[PDB]
Amino acid sequence: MDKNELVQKAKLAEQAERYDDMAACMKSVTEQGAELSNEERNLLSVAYKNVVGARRSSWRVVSSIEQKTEEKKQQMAREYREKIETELRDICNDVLSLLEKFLIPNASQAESKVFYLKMKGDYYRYLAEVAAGDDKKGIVDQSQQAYQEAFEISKKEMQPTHPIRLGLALNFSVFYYEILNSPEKACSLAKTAFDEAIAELLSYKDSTLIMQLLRDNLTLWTS
Amino acid sequence: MDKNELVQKAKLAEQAERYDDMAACMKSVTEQGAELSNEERNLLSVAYKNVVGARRSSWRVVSSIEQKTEGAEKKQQMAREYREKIETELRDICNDVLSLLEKFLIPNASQAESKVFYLKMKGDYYRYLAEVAAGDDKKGIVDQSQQAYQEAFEISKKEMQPTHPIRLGLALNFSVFYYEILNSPEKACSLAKTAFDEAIAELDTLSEESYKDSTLIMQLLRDNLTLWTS
Amino acid sequence: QGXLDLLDLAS
Amino acid sequence: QGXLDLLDLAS
Repeated sequence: MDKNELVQKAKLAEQAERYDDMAACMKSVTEQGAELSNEERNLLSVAYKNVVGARRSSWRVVSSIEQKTEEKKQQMAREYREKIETELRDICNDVLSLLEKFLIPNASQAESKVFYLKMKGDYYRYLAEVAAGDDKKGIVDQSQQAYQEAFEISKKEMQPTHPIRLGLALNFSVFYYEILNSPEKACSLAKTAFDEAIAELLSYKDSTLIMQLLRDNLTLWTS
Repeated sequence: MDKNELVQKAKLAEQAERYDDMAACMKSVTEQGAELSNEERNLLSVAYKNVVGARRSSWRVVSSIEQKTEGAEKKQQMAREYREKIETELRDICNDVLSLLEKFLIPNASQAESKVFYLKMKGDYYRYLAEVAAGDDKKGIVDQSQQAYQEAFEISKKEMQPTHPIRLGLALNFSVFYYEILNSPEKACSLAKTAFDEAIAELDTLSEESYKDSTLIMQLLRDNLTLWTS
Repeated sequence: QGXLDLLDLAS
Repeated sequence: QGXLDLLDLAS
């Protein structure tokens, strides 16, 4: 099976909503070792965000249940949570490894470097959500440093209305809010990202949607 | 694990939207060989409906794509192959469910309402196989769906009130089987209409327990009638 | 469970 | 693909 057919199979999986197949297709595209196109980079990202998104959402349900029980029901919920966590960990480590071996080193443009550093940020951030252990501090710091370098390249190299730059601001601010527990820094990062895009006002739809999500977070975190 | 634990596990998997785990737990409960409680029968049914519903929905996307593509042989070869991989999972699921019903659910069923529920389900799962099988096998599959539905239909008409949500749900699915699988649109209409009218005529036979369910399925029957009639 | 789901309702 | 899916937006 060649790159072209793996890519077409991935787009079939996507439309069938079969996100596990889609991810294995894009992973083996990435393991061929050549720099991904935009469309190629997008498909991989969409695939894994659905795969890891489902475990995240199940993790939250089963950990809430485990927190709100006062039996042997508790031990069951705890052991189901742990099983979900280990699937979640294996998926994150798969993605981080593609990132460290082939996506980040091959990225020849700034836009691409920022996309993939953001993504490394996100996937350490998901590990951080379920790694309250003594390994949490080192995970959180891996997340922060990928985002931080993304942030500095995007600020030098991209306009305030670029969707990749706007998206990075959105998720970095979420990271400050939920992982570092620094609401002030979360809010001021999101606020300036929003005001700088507004000032620069583009060739649109995806930018203005992330602007809305920035401001919704600002509205939530301020009450 | 122990029956009560398996069940508790199934309800957690349900809340986590992990339906294959939910199906594997209810499958083991059923293999213990004791008659399922109403709650257990509902869990097993919700679990497999979601597991098989995902494949059916994917099958329809990929079949549709494999048709719309004037070849483009390669691309069509590849959609055809993917369609086949999906059918194989869909088939294996229906066969697991059908084997549970044959071996444990239908023989143990000690009340009419139960027996009607499981024969309806047997009709449903052979119907799902029929959607995806042809043309040599297709006739024998459609026949098995029909006879499970017909046997369920005669029991419920003899033993259950016309407003019972089970009797009504069976009339909904069997009328759809006539419409979609046997391409008989007059038999579908008159099965759906007769079950609607008989429920209207015996309203007093509703109870606080389920009247909400009865009336919702009646509205679905009448929706199909208006779709099929135009 | 609902209507739609207990009874695996078609359409 | 749309902004929420391409960029894997959190909430």
